[PDB]
Amino acid sequence: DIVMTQSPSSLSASVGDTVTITCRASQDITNDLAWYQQKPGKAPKALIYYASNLESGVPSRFSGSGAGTDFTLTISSLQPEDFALYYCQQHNNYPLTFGPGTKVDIK
Amino acid sequence: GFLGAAGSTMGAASMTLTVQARNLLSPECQQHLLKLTVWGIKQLQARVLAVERYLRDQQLLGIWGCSGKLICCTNVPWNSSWSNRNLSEIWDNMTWLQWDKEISNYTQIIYGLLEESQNQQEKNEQDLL
Amino acid sequence: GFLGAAGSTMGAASMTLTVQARNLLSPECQQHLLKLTVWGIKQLQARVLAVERYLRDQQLLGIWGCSGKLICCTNVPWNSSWSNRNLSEIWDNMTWLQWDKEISNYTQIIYGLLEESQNQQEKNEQDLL
Amino acid sequence: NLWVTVYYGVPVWKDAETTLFCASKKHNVWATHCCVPTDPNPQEIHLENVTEEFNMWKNNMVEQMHTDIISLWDQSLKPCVKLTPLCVTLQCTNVTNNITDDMRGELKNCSFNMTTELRDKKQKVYSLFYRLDVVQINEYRLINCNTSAITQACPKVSFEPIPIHYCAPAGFAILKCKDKKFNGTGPCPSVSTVQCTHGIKPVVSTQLLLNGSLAEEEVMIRSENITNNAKNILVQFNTPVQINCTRPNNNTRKSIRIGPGQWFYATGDIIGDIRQAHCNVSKATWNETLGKVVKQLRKHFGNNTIIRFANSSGGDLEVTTHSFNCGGEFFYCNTSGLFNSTWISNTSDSITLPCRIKQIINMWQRIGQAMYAPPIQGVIRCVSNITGLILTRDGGSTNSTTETFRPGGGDMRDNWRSELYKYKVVKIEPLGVAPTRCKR
Amino acid sequence: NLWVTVYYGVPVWKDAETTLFCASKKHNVWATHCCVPTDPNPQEIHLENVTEEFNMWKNNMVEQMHTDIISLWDQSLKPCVKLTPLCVTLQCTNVTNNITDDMRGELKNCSFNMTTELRDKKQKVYSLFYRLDVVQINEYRLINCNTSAITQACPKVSFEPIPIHYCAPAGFAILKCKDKKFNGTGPCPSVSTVQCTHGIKPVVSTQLLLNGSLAEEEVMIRSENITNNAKNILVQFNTPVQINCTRPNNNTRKSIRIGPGQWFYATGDIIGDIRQAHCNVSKATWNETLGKVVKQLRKHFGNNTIIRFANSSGGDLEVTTHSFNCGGEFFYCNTSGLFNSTWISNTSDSITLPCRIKQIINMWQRIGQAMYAPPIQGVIRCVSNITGLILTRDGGSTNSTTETFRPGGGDMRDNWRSELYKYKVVKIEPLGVAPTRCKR
Amino acid sequence: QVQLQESGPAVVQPSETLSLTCAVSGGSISGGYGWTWIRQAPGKALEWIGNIYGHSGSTNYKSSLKRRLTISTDTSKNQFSLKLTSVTAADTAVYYCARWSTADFDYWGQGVLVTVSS
Ligand SMILES: *[C@@H]1O[C@H](CO)[C@@H](O[C@@H]2O[C@H](CO)[C@@H](O[C@@H]3O[C@H](CO[C@H]4O[C@H](CO)[C@@H](O)[C@H](O)[C@@H]4O)[C@@H](O)[C@H](O[C@H]4O[C@H](CO)[C@@H](O)[C@H](O)[C@@H]4O[C@H]4O[C@H](CO)[C@@H](O)[C@H](O)[C@@H]4O)[C@@H]3O)[C@H](O)[C@H]2NC(C)=O)[C@H](O)[C@H]1NC(C)=O
Ligand SMILES: *[C@@H]1O[C@H](CO)[C@@H](O[C@@H]2O[C@H](CO)[C@@H](O[C@@H]3O[C@H](CO[C@H]4O[C@H](CO)[C@@H](O)[C@H](O)[C@@H]4O)[C@@H](O)[C@H](O[C@H]4O[C@H](CO)[C@@H](O)[C@H](O)[C@@H]4O[C@H]4O[C@H](CO)[C@@H](O)[C@H](O)[C@@H]4O)[C@@H]3O)[C@H](O)[C@H]2NC(C)=O)[C@H](O)[C@H]1NC(C)=O
Ligand SMILES: *[C@@H]1O[C@H](CO)[C@@H](O[C@@H]2O[C@H](CO)[C@@H](O[C@@H]3O[C@H](CO)[C@@H](O)[C@H](O)[C@@H]3O)[C@H](O)[C@H]2NC(C)=O)[C@H](O)[C@H]1NC(C)=O
Ligand SMILES: *[C@@H]1O[C@H](CO)[C@@H](O[C@@H]2O[C@H](CO)[C@@H](O[C@@H]3O[C@H](CO)[C@@H](O)[C@H](O)[C@@H]3O)[C@H](O)[C@H]2NC(C)=O)[C@H](O)[C@H]1NC(C)=O
Ligand SMILES: *[C@@H]1O[C@H](CO)[C@@H](O[C@@H]2O[C@H](CO)[C@@H](O)[C@H](O)[C@H]2NC(C)=O)[C@H](O)[C@H]1NC(C)=O
Ligand SMILES: *[C@@H]1O[C@H](CO)[C@@H](O[C@@H]2O[C@H](CO)[C@@H](O)[C@H](O)[C@H]2NC(C)=O)[C@H](O)[C@H]1NC(C)=O
Ligand SMILES: *[C@@H]1O[C@H](CO)[C@@H](O[C@@H]2O[C@H](CO)[C@@H](O)[C@H](O)[C@H]2NC(C)=O)[C@H](O)[C@H]1NC(C)=O
Ligand SMILES: *[C@@H]1O[C@H](CO)[C@@H](O[C@@H]2O[C@H](CO)[C@@H](O)[C@H](O)[C@H]2NC(C)=O)[C@H](O)[C@H]1NC(C)=O
Ligand SMILES: *[C@@H]1O[C@H](CO)[C@@H](O[C@@H]2O[C@H](CO)[C@@H](O)[C@H](O)[C@H]2NC(C)=O)[C@H](O)[C@H]1NC(C)=O
Ligand SMILES: *[C@@H]1O[C@H](CO)[C@@H](O[C@@H]2O[C@H](CO)[C@@H](O)[C@H](O)[C@H]2NC(C)=O)[C@H](O)[C@H]1NC(C)=O
Ligand SMILES: *[C@@H]1O[C@H](CO)[C@@H](O[C@@H]2O[C@H](CO)[C@@H](O)[C@H](O)[C@H]2NC(C)=O)[C@H](O)[C@H]1NC(C)=O
Ligand SMILES: *[C@@H]1O[C@H](CO)[C@@H](O[C@@H]2O[C@H](CO)[C@@H](O)[C@H](O)[C@H]2NC(C)=O)[C@H](O)[C@H]1NC(C)=O
Ligand SMILES: *[C@@H]1O[C@H](CO)[C@@H](O[C@@H]2O[C@H](CO)[C@@H](O)[C@H](O)[C@H]2NC(C)=O)[C@H](O)[C@H]1NC(C)=O
Ligand SMILES: *[C@@H]1O[C@H](CO)[C@@H](O)[C@H](O)[C@H]1NC(C)=O
Ligand SMILES: *[C@@H]1O[C@H](CO)[C@@H](O)[C@H](O)[C@H]1NC(C)=O
Ligand SMILES: *[C@@H]1O[C@H](CO)[C@@H](O)[C@H](O)[C@H]1NC(C)=O
Ligand SMILES: *[C@@H]1O[C@H](CO)[C@@H](O)[C@H](O)[C@H]1NC(C)=O
Ligand SMILES: *[C@@H]1O[C@H](CO)[C@@H](O)[C@H](O)[C@H]1NC(C)=O
Ligand SMILES: *[C@@H]1O[C@H](CO)[C@@H](O)[C@H](O)[C@H]1NC(C)=O
Ligand SMILES: *[C@@H]1O[C@H](CO)[C@@H](O)[C@H](O)[C@H]1NC(C)=O
Ligand SMILES: *[C@@H]1O[C@H](CO)[C@@H](O)[C@H](O)[C@H]1NC(C)=O
Ligand SMILES: *[C@@H]1O[C@H](CO)[C@@H](O)[C@H](O)[C@H]1NC(C)=O
Ligand SMILES: *[C@@H]1O[C@H](CO)[C@@H](O)[C@H](O)[C@H]1NC(C)=O
Ligand SMILES: *[C@@H]1O[C@H](CO)[C@@H](O)[C@H](O)[C@H]1NC(C)=O
Repeated sequence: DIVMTQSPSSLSASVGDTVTITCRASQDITNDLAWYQQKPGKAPKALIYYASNLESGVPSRFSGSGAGTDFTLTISSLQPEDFALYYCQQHNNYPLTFGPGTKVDIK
Repeated sequence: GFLGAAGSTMGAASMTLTVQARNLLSPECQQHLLKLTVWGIKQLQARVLAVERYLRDQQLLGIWGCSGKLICCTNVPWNSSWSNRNLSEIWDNMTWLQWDKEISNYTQIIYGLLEESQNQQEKNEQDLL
Repeated sequence: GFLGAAGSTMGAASMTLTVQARNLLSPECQQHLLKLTVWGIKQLQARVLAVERYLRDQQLLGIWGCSGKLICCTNVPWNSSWSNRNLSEIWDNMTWLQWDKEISNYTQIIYGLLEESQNQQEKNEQDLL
Repeated sequence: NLWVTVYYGVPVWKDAETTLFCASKKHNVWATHCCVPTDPNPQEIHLENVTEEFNMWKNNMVEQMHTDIISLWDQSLKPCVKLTPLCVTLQCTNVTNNITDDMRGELKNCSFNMTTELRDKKQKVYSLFYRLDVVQINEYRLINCNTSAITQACPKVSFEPIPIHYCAPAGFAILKCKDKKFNGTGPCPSVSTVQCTHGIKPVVSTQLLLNGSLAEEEVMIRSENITNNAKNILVQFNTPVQINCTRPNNNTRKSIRIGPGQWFYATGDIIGDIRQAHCNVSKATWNETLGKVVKQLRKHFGNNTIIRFANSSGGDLEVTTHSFNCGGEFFYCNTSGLFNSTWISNTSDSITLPCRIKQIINMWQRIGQAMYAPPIQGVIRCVSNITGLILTRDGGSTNSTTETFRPGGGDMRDNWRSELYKYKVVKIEPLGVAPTRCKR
Repeated sequence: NLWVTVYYGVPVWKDAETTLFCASKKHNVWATHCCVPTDPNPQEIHLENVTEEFNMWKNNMVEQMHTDIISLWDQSLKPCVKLTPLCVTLQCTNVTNNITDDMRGELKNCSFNMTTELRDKKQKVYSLFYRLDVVQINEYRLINCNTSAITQACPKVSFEPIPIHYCAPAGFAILKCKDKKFNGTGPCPSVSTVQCTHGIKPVVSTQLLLNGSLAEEEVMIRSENITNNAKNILVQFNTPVQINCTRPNNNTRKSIRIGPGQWFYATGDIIGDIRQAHCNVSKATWNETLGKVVKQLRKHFGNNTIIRFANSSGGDLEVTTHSFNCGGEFFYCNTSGLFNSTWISNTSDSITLPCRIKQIINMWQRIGQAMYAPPIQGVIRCVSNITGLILTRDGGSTNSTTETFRPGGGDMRDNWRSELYKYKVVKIEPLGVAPTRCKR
Repeated sequence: QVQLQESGPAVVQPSETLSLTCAVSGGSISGGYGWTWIRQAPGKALEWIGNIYGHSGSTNYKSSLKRRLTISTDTSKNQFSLKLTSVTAADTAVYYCARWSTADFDYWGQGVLVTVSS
């Protein structure tokens, strides 16, 4: 299996801050990575696909990049509605695998 | 029922040699190929080539003294330069596809030696009587 | 490497039988012969005839019990009328070309006898069991 | 300790370059071409492991189809009429009767002096023609007269693209790649051996691939080199798009004896109104389909770049239009109405494609030849499955602004490799050696 | 006790469908077609017992001859003149000079504008023609112009029906039925094996079979189904009937260059009187012969029924007349003078059959083609052996009154099965097993 | 556009079979999409279970569940479902259905929290 991990496990931030989290693969997955925003009580919203492409309905403050094993999710101008858990997953091969998630808290 | 052994270890696959060897010789078209005869040429060429390949394999087995049966010992010492490997490393762990690659460049060495082993054996029998 | 033995004495040349026997089955044309297909016919005829000749030799060796190996004793007494010669006069002094001429007219006599020797031998084995 | 031991019937192989058999209506050329039956083919043998390497861009089965299909076509139509004598000065006017506006100037009404069966008599005959086959002098002549005497395809020869299967000859086997979403190259982990491939319909087209297979899971975009704008991109859809094409106008056909056993088929007067041929593509289906294509396409493009689809600019009908044959007639439809979009990289009922037809068809590039398809009486109704696309990149300097992509033509090899990518043929090599602890 | 023992070279066989070799003048097509020699053929091996089952009505050797003879014929005459340009309006009058009354209107004298070797010049030429080849316009045209460009059979190609033998390929053998009076089907008790059949002359005819073999003992009447009026009845005579045919009129031949190396052969003026072609059949011989046929025929008919012979009513020359080729010319003779009798079922010197000839011959049904036999100079004298007949039943309601029987045509298969009924080809199957009391 | 909605037992006893149905509205079950089951154990990261295609079956399962897990569709109700036999305590999770397209899950349902308990 391709194992995904994330760092940090949690992040503290203020509104307006630019924050980033890193997703790491145990195997090279070229660019087959997707990012999600999960809020308590709900299924996650897709944010980014193929490492860097923004999904529809996602604000322009969301961006990211990466390749192979190292990928970064960047949220500029972090908003109060963005204090959510973020997950990355690989879909390079089966089983589809999700990382542990990074919880972003508000200072 | 045919190539399913191509991934089995060489040892296990030794029991399917019959399975693969037996497939080597495996109206309307009857009139079609007699017109627009280029198609007839292609079919004849295919049939002839299959025969030629078959016969060359039989000729090699003949010259080495291995005509008849699928497995024969030829008394040529294995040179552990062709492959410096243990039988437990190759018969039990490698497949024939892997093995064929492993020693592909000694094919002609071995075949020449096999021809001579047979030449000596026939000579010896004729000399005895 | 091929016919250099054709002048050696028959005895000496007995060591090259492999040398001659092994040569019996020895793009662009690929498209040329599919057009102006008379050329394709000539090539197919040549290939087929080589095969037929090969098989007839094998069939003769089969029927005489000499299929396998290049030299076989058939237990048919040599009739010193076919050739009233000593072995030191023919194996040591004659070449195969000379010999073939010497007994060319007994080819069919010997072959019929060889077929019967084998018929008797197979019968005897089946009768024993 | 060990001696050479010879093993015969060893399950190994090498890449092959060989000729496949073909296997299977009275008049259909493929039906009569290969009579070799096929149907009871549960002959697929799963191979554990193996992991065979494939390369569809080098697949010689595609090359074989190209050569054999062209040959069959030519052979089938070689013994037909050979309408050399039709190449004369024509006296023409336009058809101006029960017509629409989009057909003005589309049809010509031409009269000429045709030969009769006796080599001393002529007859005055006429035929209607499409303007695409007729060229004005400085009076008109048939356009092919510039390079070729043309023939008349036999009315008794059918080119319905019935599927055919290919089968390997003894000594050879076909390895099928079952790796779902195999892009087309590399170490396919799951393979099986077949003697015969599945059936493939020898459909001829440009731009849009019709009636082929669909992707097993998701839309597949593949190319020899995705960063090379000189390469074509083949797109396989996982769902069909329904396209309904028609030729309105109830046509009739004349039969003119031009010589002693030589009949020419002319187009006679049209029954009812004269209207333009066209194709109907579901709007929503097309939209969804391209949406899936672009979502997949983005795998190879910069973040949030902007992707567009565009008009197939180029120099000829086989370059810029969607050519196909249905109902026996050759259509050249305008697909600019399909390839017109911007995807924004952030977004939330019938497209009608006008279409023209022709009779003097060269088929495969070439300079000369051409088959003059005879007229078809009545009307034509065709419903096809769009199963895929052939597209190219612009390859310009990048300042964001991604390619606006265009559908296009090419030779027939690209319409077959789209199916043949699953198969490779190998030569069986049963003789080999290994050390064994034995002696005679 | 017993184990499987394999025996190879086992003397057994199965029915075969194979291709026979053919075996055997400079110009004769069969002489040049198969050079494979035959003569020293004491290769007949009597088989004791066996009792092989034959069915001549299903004999695939007949089918092979049909296919190969037609092919040889066409191949031999394909590379000849191709007289397409002869198909022009002709200006004709009748030949009215040294003629008899039965020839009035039989010959036409036609003039026309023929091409010359230069593509700018014409020549005025003429030829005499038989009315059967020429059709009036509303002026005349050649009759074939309705369907076909025709050729001119090469004067250097000979169709003399020299006998040929057929021989089986290795792996096959031919079983000959020696059962005297074998009707054609069933368990023939006395057979022998040959590699090659006897020679058969490929003679083409309708109604009367010429120069074939004669029955060894008595007249043989055979049919696939004697009670089916849809089937032909083949009659083999045990004695020949002599028929003397002639074409009077000493003819000459012109040679016209119609193109650069293309020569046409026209019929020139006739030397001496112009008389009708005809055949002479011995009266007594014919009477005796039919008497024998009816005595045998009665085996399948009611007691003392009344049997008659009648005129060959039908729609065409190959249906109603006795066609044959002799001296190089094609004859169509009126046999109504032969098939005219009542046998009463209680009864106790030259019949002349008028005959016409033609040059534009289609040979084997077909729609087009046709070979324009060139003229033969001088006169023709032919003597043939009538060896058999092809007849049909009326099959009406029975109130006594037996069929009045008519000779007729059919395709060539029926003129060969009459000889081929003696042979069957089988495949040798040398490998088999049986239990034996032995082990390795 | 597309709305997914899960339903089925909130509590399944150990050893029993869990059956969850995800209704599809706003689109067709028969389209070229991966209908996917995913579960999030309480206190844990989200885990993929398996999927099925609307136009082709051709499923994908986590291998560890293949002997217990069946995924299938019913086109007459425009729905897909998850069938898991022999459930155990470790299978407690909130199960969600989702619609997979190319590189991501475009649509999600609400989920069913399933407890495995006598
Ligand atoms: C993708 O796949 C689709 C699906 O197969 C395919 O479309 C199909 O194309 C074929 C061929 O163009 C269409 O078949 C024709 O259908 C018409 C209509 O007949 C209907 O009614 C009869 C009544 O029993 C039904 O049996 C029949 O199925 C239909 O319901 C037929 O008339 C056609 O036959 C004539 O033309 C043939 C040409 O080769 C002749 O061989 C045949 O003998 C018929 O000819 C006779 O009639 C002619 C009429 O003028 C006359 O001129 C001739 O001299 C002769 O008398 C034929 O069966 C089929 O219906 C299409 N399917 C659909 C849904 O439309 C797509 O083409 C394919 N796409 C591509 C790109 O390949
Ligand atoms: C049933 O079986 C009978 C018996 O065989 C058969 O009749 C025979 O048919 C053949 C062919 O039609 C006849 O043979 C022709 O005979 C004439 C007459 O020549 C006589 O004198 C010479 C002198 O030495 C003798 O050798 C000869 O036997 C005769 O006695 C010949 O002239 C014919 O040869 C010419 O035509 C051939 C056509 O292929 C040419 O190949 C050949 O070179 C000759 O051509 C030359 O002369 C032509 C004359 O105008 C000229 O035009 C050419 O350009 C060229 O110069 C030929 O030998 C044979 O006599 C018949 N037998 C009888 C008894 O009449 C029946 O036909 C057969 N029935 C059926 C239905 O098949
Ligand atoms: C294409 O051009 C040809 C040539 O002009 C058109 O055919 C012509 O049509 C007219 C009217 O149908 C024919 O006139 C006929 O005259 C006879 C005289 O007695 C009359 O009885 C008929 O009722 C009719 O009026 C004319 O003969 C005919 N010409 C030929 C050569 O057939 C043709 O209709 C044009 N087609 C189109 C689509 O415009
Ligand atoms: C078939 O018709 C042709 C055409 O009429 C006949 O040929 C013609 O025959 C006459 C008489 O033999 C030829 O007349 C010649 O005129 C010259 C003039 O000086 C004279 O010297 C000759 O003695 C002779 O009278 C005429 O030229 C000739 N025509 C051609 C084209 O050759 C032919 O005889 C007819 N055949 C039959 C069987 O009726
Ligand atoms: C293909 O590889 C698999 C392993 O990945 C081989 O599986 C072996 O199957 C035998 C069957 O009894 C087991 O005893 C072995 O333990 C299996 N191997 C392993 C590593 O577990 C399989 O045999 C290989 N090829 C073929 C053609 O079967
Ligand atoms: C061809 O003839 C020559 C003699 O003319 C043969 O030569 C013999 O070669 C062997 C080699 O050791 C000598 O021992 C013999 O003494 C030679 N013969 C004579 C007469 O001296 C030669 O072998 C013959 N043919 C071939 C094919 O070698
Ligand atoms: C068929 O050929 C005739 C003969 O050449 C053409 O008619 C001639 O056309 C010219 C043009 O000015 C006239 O001067 C002649 O008087 C016409 N002759 C006759 C007999 O009509 C005729 O147009 C040709 N027809 C077609 C349809 O091409
Ligand atoms: C199909 O996918 C395979 C991946 O499984 C691609 O192969 C990789 O290509 C890159 C190119 O630099 C190599 O670095 C990888 O090592 C390759 N992987 C393997 C397993 O060999 C392949 O190129 C793709 N083919 C197409 C036609 O897109
Ligand atoms: C490509 O899309 C554009 C935008 O929709 C099309 O242009 C519009 O066509 C409609 C048709 O009635 C007009 O009403 C609009 O005014 C057009 N827009 C503009 C800016 O002129 C364009 O025609 C499309 N091209 C194709 C080939 O379909
Ligand atoms: C060969 O062609 C010429 C030229 O057409 C034909 O002769 C013409 O016949 C017509 C008929 O009325 C006359 O009006 C012409 O004056 C004739 N011209 C000449 C130059 O003679 C001639 O009849 C044709 N010949 C044959 C045998 O068909
Ligand atoms: C040839 O004669 C044989 C007789 O020897 C016919 O065969 C008989 O046909 C009748 C038909 O009902 C059967 O009842 C007999 O049993 C058959 N006899 C044998 C020995 O099988 C045969 O039909 C005749 N064939 C022809 C062509 O007339
Ligand atoms: C017509 O039949 C007679 C009688 O069988 C044939 O004459 C026989 O021909 C053979 C040929 O070798 C001779 O052996 C016989 O002696 C001849 N018989 C008589 C009575 O002479 C005659 O050849 C046949 N004619 C044709 C054209 O076949
Ligand atoms: C069939 O036979 C009848 C009877 O002999 C033929 O008719 C007779 O022909 C002769 C010929 O001179 C006449 O004298 C008789 O008067 C005819 N009889 C009658 C009743 O008219 C008849 O012609 C024969 N048919 C054929 C085709 O030969
Ligand atoms: C025929 O087409 C030409 C093309 O422009 C047009 O100018 C001409 O007027 C048309 N003729 C008729 C009768 O409409
Ligand atoms: C005919 O050939 C000439 C050759 O150059 C070409 O210029 C012309 O355009 C051609 N005719 C047409 C209609 O294209
Ligand atoms: C094509 O015709 C079929 C016939 O029922 C219809 O259902 C389908 O929607 C049509 N497709 C288009 C694009 O009109
Ligand atoms: C296709 O997508 C475009 C994207 O903006 C949209 O505007 C258009 O209405 C869509 N067409 C259909 C048929 O949904
Ligand atoms: C992704 O966006 C950043 C934003 O500046 C840009 O620099 C980068 O080149 C983009 N990536 C690609 C591959 O275009
Ligand atoms: C030519 O034959 C026809 C046929 O009836 C006849 O009427 C005409 O008088 C004949 N001509 C001559 C010159 O006899
Ligand atoms: C020529 O062909 C037509 C076609 O029907 C036919 O009616 C006519 O009779 C034919 N000519 C002759 C001489 O038979
Ligand atoms: C045929 O000619 C031969 C020549 O001698 C003669 O004996 C025979 O009687 C003739 N036959 C007939 C029917 O006139
Ligand atoms: C033929 O038989 C009939 C039967 O009555 C007889 O009248 C006739 O004279 C016979 N002919 C010959 C030539 O004997
Ligand atoms: C034989 O004659 C009798 C007399 O009445 C008749 O009934 C019977 O049907 C005849 N037989 C045949 C087969 O005609
Ligand atoms: C033979 O000539 C007679 C003469 O009256 C005629 O009635 C008969 O139909 C003709 N038969 C054939 C086959 O030509």
